[PDB]
Amino acid sequence: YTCGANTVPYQVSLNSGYHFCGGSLINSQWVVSAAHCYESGIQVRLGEDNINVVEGNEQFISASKSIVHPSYNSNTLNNDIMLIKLKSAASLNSRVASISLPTSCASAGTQCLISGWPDVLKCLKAPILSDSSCKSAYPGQITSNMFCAGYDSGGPVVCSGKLQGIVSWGSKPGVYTKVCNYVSWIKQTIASN
Ligand SMILES: [Ca+2]
Repeated sequence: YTCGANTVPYQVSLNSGYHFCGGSLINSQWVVSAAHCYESGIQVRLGEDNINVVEGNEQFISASKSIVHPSYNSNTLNNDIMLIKLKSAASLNSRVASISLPTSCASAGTQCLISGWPDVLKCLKAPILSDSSCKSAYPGQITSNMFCAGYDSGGPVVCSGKLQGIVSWGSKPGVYTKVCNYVSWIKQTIASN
């Protein structure tokens, strides 16, 4: 469904000439996205609703650095996470806001908000599926760094106010990078860059 303009203020659009992936603002200088979204010349677009019209609340900021997870495997999408640094800090406001990293993993059954990009932001509320339901849908392919939820990519999966997933792959529920496994890496990496 249509989220409503700026109702997901941590949602970002990654643009290299066009919207190629979503991401999540985790502080004024850093965005989390999927490693499979990696490409050169990224501009981070904050405060977006319609990605084809300047509506008045946008901030466009060039990325200064991208860091793909050291263990990212593009064949399997294991460890599908990357960090993007903003060249200048975003000006935080009601429509441009960070989302908190988790301190613990979410449980099966927890409802989450998945969002991403006709040209306005779309939303889906869906529960995290059991481990078994997830792995049964994709035998051989699910690792401990993935979860499924259900009944673009790189965008957020937010549960109880925490960024628990990144839109990674699918076909059959969606498969999401399990952010709670990466919090130490995220925190150390951003602090060191
Ligand atoms: Ca816009």
